[PDB]
Amino acid sequence: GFPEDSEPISISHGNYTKQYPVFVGHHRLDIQMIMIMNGTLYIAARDHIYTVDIDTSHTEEIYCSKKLTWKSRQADVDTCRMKGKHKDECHNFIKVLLKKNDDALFVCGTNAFNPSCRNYKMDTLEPFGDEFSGMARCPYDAKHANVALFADGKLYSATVTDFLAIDAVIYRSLGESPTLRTVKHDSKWLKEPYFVQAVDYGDYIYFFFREIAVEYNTMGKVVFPRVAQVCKNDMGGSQRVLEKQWTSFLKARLNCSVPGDSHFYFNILQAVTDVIRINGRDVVLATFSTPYNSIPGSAVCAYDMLDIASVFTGRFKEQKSPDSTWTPVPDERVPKPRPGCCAGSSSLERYATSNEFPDDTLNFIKTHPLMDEAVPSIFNRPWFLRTMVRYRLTKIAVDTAAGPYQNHTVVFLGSEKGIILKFLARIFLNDSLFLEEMSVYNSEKCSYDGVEDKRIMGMQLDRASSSLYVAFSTCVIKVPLGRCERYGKCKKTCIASRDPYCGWIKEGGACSHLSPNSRLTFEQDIERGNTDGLGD
Amino acid sequence: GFPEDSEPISISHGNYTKQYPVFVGHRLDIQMIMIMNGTLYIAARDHIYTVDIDTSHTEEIYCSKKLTWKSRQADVDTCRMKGKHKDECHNFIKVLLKKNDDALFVCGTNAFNPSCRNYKMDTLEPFGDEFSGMARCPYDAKHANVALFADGKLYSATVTDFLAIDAVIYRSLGESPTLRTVKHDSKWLKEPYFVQAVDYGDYIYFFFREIAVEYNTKVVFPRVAQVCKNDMGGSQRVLEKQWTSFLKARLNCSVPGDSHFYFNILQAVTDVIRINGRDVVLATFSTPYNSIPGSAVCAYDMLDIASVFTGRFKEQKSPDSTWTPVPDERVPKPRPGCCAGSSSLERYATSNEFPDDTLNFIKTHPLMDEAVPSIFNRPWFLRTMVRYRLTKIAVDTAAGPYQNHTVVFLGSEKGIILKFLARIFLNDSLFLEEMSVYNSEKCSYDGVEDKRIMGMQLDRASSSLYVAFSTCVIKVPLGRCERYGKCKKTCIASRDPYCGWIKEGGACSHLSPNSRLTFEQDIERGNTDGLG
Amino acid sequence: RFISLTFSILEDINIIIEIDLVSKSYKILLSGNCIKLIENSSDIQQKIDHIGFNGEHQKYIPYSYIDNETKYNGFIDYSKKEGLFTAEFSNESIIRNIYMPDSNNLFIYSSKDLKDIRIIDVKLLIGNYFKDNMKVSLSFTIEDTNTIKLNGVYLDENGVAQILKFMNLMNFLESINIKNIFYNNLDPNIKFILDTNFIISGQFELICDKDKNIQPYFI
Ligand SMILES: *[C@@H]1O[C@H](CO)[C@@H](O[C@@H]2O[C@H](CO)[C@@H](O)[C@H](O)[C@H]2NC(C)=O)[C@H](O)[C@H]1NC(C)=O
Ligand SMILES: *[C@@H]1O[C@H](CO)[C@@H](O[C@@H]2O[C@H](CO)[C@@H](O)[C@H](O)[C@H]2NC(C)=O)[C@H](O)[C@H]1NC(C)=O
Ligand SMILES: *[C@@H]1O[C@H](CO)[C@@H](O[C@@H]2O[C@H](CO)[C@@H](O)[C@H](O)[C@H]2NC(C)=O)[C@H](O)[C@H]1NC(C)=O
Ligand SMILES: *[C@@H]1O[C@H](CO)[C@@H](O)[C@H](O)[C@H]1NC(C)=O
Ligand SMILES: *[C@@H]1O[C@H](CO)[C@@H](O)[C@H](O)[C@H]1NC(C)=O
Ligand SMILES: *[C@@H]1O[C@H](CO)[C@@H](O)[C@H](O)[C@H]1NC(C)=O
Ligand SMILES: *[C@@H]1O[C@H](CO)[C@@H](O)[C@H](O)[C@H]1NC(C)=O
Repeated sequence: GFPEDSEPISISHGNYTKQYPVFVGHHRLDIQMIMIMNGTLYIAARDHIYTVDIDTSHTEEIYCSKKLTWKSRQADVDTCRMKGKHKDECHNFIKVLLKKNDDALFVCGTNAFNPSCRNYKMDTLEPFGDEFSGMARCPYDAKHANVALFADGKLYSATVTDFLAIDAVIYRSLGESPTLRTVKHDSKWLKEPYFVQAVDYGDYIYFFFREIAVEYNTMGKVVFPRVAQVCKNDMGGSQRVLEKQWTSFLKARLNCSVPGDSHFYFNILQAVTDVIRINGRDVVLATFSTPYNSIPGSAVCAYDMLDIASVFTGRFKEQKSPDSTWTPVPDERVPKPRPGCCAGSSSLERYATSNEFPDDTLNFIKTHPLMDEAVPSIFNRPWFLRTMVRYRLTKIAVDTAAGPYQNHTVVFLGSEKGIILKFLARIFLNDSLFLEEMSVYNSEKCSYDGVEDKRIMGMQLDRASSSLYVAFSTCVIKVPLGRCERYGKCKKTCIASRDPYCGWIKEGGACSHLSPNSRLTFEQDIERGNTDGLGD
Repeated sequence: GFPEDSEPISISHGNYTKQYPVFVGHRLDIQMIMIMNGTLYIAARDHIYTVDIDTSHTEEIYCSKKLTWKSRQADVDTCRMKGKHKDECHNFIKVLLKKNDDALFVCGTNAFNPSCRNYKMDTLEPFGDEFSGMARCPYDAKHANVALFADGKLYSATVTDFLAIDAVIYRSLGESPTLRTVKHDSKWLKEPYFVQAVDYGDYIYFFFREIAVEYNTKVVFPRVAQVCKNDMGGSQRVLEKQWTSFLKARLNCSVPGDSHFYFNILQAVTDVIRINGRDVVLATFSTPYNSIPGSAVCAYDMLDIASVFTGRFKEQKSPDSTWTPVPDERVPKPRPGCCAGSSSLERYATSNEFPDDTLNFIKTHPLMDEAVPSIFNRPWFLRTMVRYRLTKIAVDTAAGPYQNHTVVFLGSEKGIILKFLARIFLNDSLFLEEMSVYNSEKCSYDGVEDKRIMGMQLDRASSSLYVAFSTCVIKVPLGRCERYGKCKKTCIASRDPYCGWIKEGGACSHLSPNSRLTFEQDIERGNTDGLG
Repeated sequence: RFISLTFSILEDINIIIEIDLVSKSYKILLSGNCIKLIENSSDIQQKIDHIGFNGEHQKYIPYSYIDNETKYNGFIDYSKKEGLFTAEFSNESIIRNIYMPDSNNLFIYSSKDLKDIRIIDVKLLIGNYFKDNMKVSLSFTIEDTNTIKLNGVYLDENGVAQILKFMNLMNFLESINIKNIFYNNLDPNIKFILDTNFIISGQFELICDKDKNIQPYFI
């Protein structure tokens, strides 16, 4: 049978979460994303980007620290409306925000369907130079999803190049290196992809996205989750083949399924966390969901970076004849430099840079970008499952150092309806424990002109302040990680909750947030919560 | 966007549904029930009970006539030796059909030794000698089979070998030759699970699900297959003693969206029923056992079911390749699947004589390209927020005092009954009532509970629905008029055609087929006027 | 000389009547912000009908508003119930046709190299764009969302000798990147067609026949 959805140990409704601090304004914001650098919290929004000092103050209302202003020129707001887009869509929506170095800031905005980037100082939030072009680095439409990541001084981005958003591409520039892009109008590389996240690991950059499956074309248009690697030291192909194109781009399907007689695959990838160490294994967690025109369901799978790096060393898959089953290419026919290994690595020392790759290998990787095997998840089964709810899990944040002794693993999940799910992943079959479920949306302070958009735009965990910042389209909420205050004087509940961030203190006499290095003696039962002899 | 599950207008918990009569005649292990000539028959282990439907007022119900047929010690010993469980080795009746107006036809497993015997209707005695029942009755009571008499001919679908590997569709008796599907192989049947057969016009249709041959990457798709009633087999060289009209087509029960989501596991199919002028059969579909639990009810017009088999066939242009439609120019002149003696077929006297090329074509291209489209191309009913899967389905095309209401009843694997008002001009369905009927008190045995519904038979003469469980048979009256009792508000809110408010007595009560008293019921909407 | 009797239908909307004593046949012109007059299309059409606009005495309604670093000019065709608006920006030009009823966007084109687009039988657009030091001007008229009628290409600064003498039909267009400058919104693909009477003039005048080869016309 199918695993049943576990019951939340505790439930927190909007009635209780109506007291958490909310950013709001101090008009709409159209918040796009949130990231944390040191103690500063950056809120990327329409025509603006705010900063919040996390280490300062706890007032009921969050007040902005510094406010950067970047409005599109009138000469550009008009040239966007003339094209056909709505007035509401012809503004400067910040869709790229990365740290360039120790003091610079790299910010790109849609700028009324005309992407343009600009460098900013971190200490004074002021422009640092002229606006260079934003093509292939920032999307045109604020509704689209885009990825950007700085690695070894270079900028890796993935978005659409054209006004109509038809030519999606992965791009690289600004790294004192030549620019590279995927083959234009080549469905074998990317077929209407939807980029989600990119991570830096070892000598490769991994892009996680979903796209129309090329091998599963018998049924029709089906969306499959993919992971794609690109070497960090790639410098393009030769003058004749794959010039200004990737020479190490390979992709493989993500396997997030419940193994049985007939496996059930979750295909719609929603979010992917960065590389996080967990039980001595570099691992990334990813949330997958069922298609929009199917029964609602969501699953969280974890993937070991070693398994990811190992799936790109396997055999490739091809179509021997058009409209036929895909078969794994035998190794005896692959030329022997391995397609996808970075120049100057083991057994490839004879090739200085990618420019010296033989023509035949460039052609092979141009016509065979898809790997045969699928990336196996940890334990070959999803870590978490929800199938009896109407909402769809999207964002995911993980705390690999949660608890008093910093040896737990707590994963936070967002949803398209504003509900936060929290479960204690264990690291050797993992029993798992769905700790709590909570509605964080605050209609009193987030609704604008009687409109309710609950889609979570981002989640950022702040271990220093024991808080989790959840950003909505019109507001940002500071949700405490522990929520110990709700339990209060009910020791029976404080122990039965089995919450790592909480505990019981006889000195104070109440349930309260537990500091990582709190000399006060705490009582908790994370292993097994026995309420016998206490309550109610 | 996906359609949300409608809310049940009325819910009856298990606590309330204990007054309803319960029949327990030891472990019964019922196989199926069926109503005939106003009399309910109970097919179960080594015993056939006949509850008297006429005594509806009687709260208690006792088997008037008990049929006894126990396996011989030799057969029981053989079953035990071969390795089957001592409990499984018993005479499980799995086929009960009406041969004629004065005869009864019964087949039982007979402890893994299929055998059939004719019984008299009135006296209920062994009217005739028995005979081997191989390929007519399954070996394991857990397995499902179909049997359907038509024009004195017995069409059956089951497994022939003890290992349950050789699934076959069969036809015996009636002074006609024996016909069967190609032994073993996968061209015609690849591990099928038979559900129901219906008789319509001159084509017998079998509903089942089987391993999809189109999906190389193992998925089970629902199929409907037709056979010619007057089929006489192939020539002496090709298809000798085999079917010459076996064609099958995919059933399309999906919610139109960006990407179609198909309900693949067919659960039950009702007999042919005249609804809204059109001849239609209703079928229940569920998601696979290793998928998110969900169920759907789709309806199929017999006209569309006939039309799909007149389209293009399926074929593999090359081995290990996608399936493509057979070109229309390459079909033999006598269209495979058409029965001899019909239109444009005067030349061929009977199915016995055909051109060998047609026979080879229909033996190598049994699957039709197009799929059977459902009425309105969308399921009539959907449940996606529960753990159980809808199984059995009963339909009443003569509901209400005006006999123009169509009420559909749906069973579940957990003993919960679903009732919705199917409206046929397309409109949203109306969930009328959901209720759990399993009477744990009278049905549980040795603290063991099996809520799996084995069958549902609607009886218009007593306005009741008999729901059979493995350990008991529960007589569920249609709806729950007695529940509401005297109050009229809730009765007008439930909008159940089977319940009405009497004007003379001033109390809500169940309706009758013909009554002089006036009726009060607002079908379109209930405003709860005069709320108490 | 010319008296421009004006008035205001709505906020920031003005009508410029062009009356000349010699002609004795007043004209009507539009003047306002293009963006505002491209959304209230239904409202403006009603007012025009209400002010007793001559049904067939005027064939085209001229519009030409002047704004900083911009040149919004166009003409609405009352007979076809359509409209053409042209916007010349500091770095790119926009040519858009919106159907007057229901404000339906038939097809919107744009180019980054066209500048100072002027409006002229049937009125047709002209524009000049120089890829290199040499200046090349081409005349065109887009009929359908996927088809462009580019009849004439005026060359200047000895362009004929610079390039035409070298090659001496579609290959020449591809070489000069005519397709690249034309960016078609609402459709990825684009097709080019030539009018039967199309001629290229730079003094040398040439006009290709049905065949790909291009013969000359006058010299
Ligand atoms: C996704 O991962 C599952 C993990 O179970 C794979 O299921 C295995 O499939 C292989 C061959 O298909 C079998 O030999 C194993 O027995 C299966 N596992 C179990 C537990 O039964 C599944 O094939 C993978 N899907 C892919 C690679 O597309
Ligand atoms: C995290 O580490 C602490 C100690 O640093 C663990 O607490 C001890 O766990 C062991 C079991 O391995 C018990 O025998 C001790 O009594 C515990 N000491 C206490 C509670 O003071 C804790 O279990 C670890 N958490 C994990 C592994 O999840
Ligand atoms: C099952 O039925 C659905 C709906 O009847 C089919 O969806 C249609 O697909 C065709 C092209 O494949 C479209 O032109 C129609 O517009 C679709 N219908 C709707 C309502 O959108 C589906 O193709 C069918 N599948 C099979 C295998 O027969
Ligand atoms: C939350 O407040 C609303 C206010 O209308 C109330 O209806 C609801 O019952 C409350 N939920 C609780 C107290 O759990
Ligand atoms: C944090 O701040 C210090 C000083 O303000 C700075 O040196 C350091 O680089 C900052 N952290 C990061 C990751 O840049
Ligand atoms: C149905 O039953 C009644 C009485 O039991 C009997 O008289 C009648 O003949 C039966 N019908 C048929 C068709 O035999
Ligand atoms: C059945 O017929 C009666 C006769 O008047 C009518 O009132 C009723 O609406 C009909 N039922 C339906 C479902 O239309």
